[PDB]
Amino acid sequence: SKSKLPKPVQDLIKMIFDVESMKKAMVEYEIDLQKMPLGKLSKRQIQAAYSILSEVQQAVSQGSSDSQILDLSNRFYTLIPHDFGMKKPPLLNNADSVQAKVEMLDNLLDIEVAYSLLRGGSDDSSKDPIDVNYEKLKTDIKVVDRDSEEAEIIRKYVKNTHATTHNAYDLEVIDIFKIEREGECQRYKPFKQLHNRRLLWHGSRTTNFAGILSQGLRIAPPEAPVTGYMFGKGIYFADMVSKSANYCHTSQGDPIGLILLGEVALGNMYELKHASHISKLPKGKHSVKGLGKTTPDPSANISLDGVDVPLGTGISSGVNDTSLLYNEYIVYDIAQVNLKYLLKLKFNFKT
Ligand SMILES: C[C@]1(c2nc3cccc(C(N)=O)c3[nH]2)CCCN1
Repeated sequence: SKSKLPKPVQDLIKMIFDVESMKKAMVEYEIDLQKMPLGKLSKRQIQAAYSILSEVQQAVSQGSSDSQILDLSNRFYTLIPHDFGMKKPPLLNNADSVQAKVEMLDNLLDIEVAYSLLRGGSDDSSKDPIDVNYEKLKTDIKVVDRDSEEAEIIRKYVKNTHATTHNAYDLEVIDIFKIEREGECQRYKPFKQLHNRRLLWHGSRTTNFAGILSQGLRIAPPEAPVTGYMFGKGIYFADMVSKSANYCHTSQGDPIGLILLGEVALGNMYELKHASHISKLPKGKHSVKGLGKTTPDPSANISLDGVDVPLGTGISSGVNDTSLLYNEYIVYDIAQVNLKYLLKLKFNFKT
């Protein structure tokens, strides 16, 4: 049998479960596909390299010698085979060297989630593989009509929050999906009535969406170093579409990406101007608002199904000495997010 699902839904299911895209991401990460193939990828190996990556960071900012650093850098490449042939692996002597590797392991974990959904389960050639894979996501995906309503808010949000400093590409909304993860509304119940509930952006590689749609937006594991992130381990969001879009890691050789819209219950925000590698929020706070120089016009804030949408054009926030050009929002409890929409975007590069 053939799939009765709409074509935009089918193309989304093909895109996210692409085994060759998963392999392509792993080569970009310099991983030896002979010693660490796609099917031989494991959660406990990634957890183990995270612990050694925490040990590298523990020594980089503790002013350790380049010889004490080397031993720890080499130990990381032992647990995660990198394809460098018979050459010594690049040394991980700086802070950005480590964050890149902590980000690689976050993306490797969700590739394992995607592949394990696919490789697990049952084999039946009479069923359409697109219909099979869609069911694995345990999510209801519906196409949002362009002549609606909610599609005009979403399109306004995209058109109005593209920053001038992200002018190397333009965006085109290909398809707008309304998404409903099974059990999410119920997980959201303690936060459904909270104050400061906002419709915010979240960008990610297309290789993480089988795990995002199946498991929801998650926080990094305990093995991951908190210093490997600006505001520690939480779920990050932007009010500027282009800030999140930059996280799609789309290029000229891959201009199609996916971005999420989620209802985030922020409540009592712990405003910050500079990096803070927090483990937990201060008493009484529910989120971190990283204050940026530019912010969407607060007078232009709209309401979509009781949630505030910050779709105004960017203006000066009035924030003094801040490390951020634009805002970011971090929640440290997965239950504080309700994924509403999923967009397919075409990145039109000017570069
Ligand atoms: C740097 C980091 C991040 N900062 C963000 C700020 C706004 C939006 C996003 C997003 N993904 O849409 C961000 N992601 C920390 C967690 C992994 N990536």
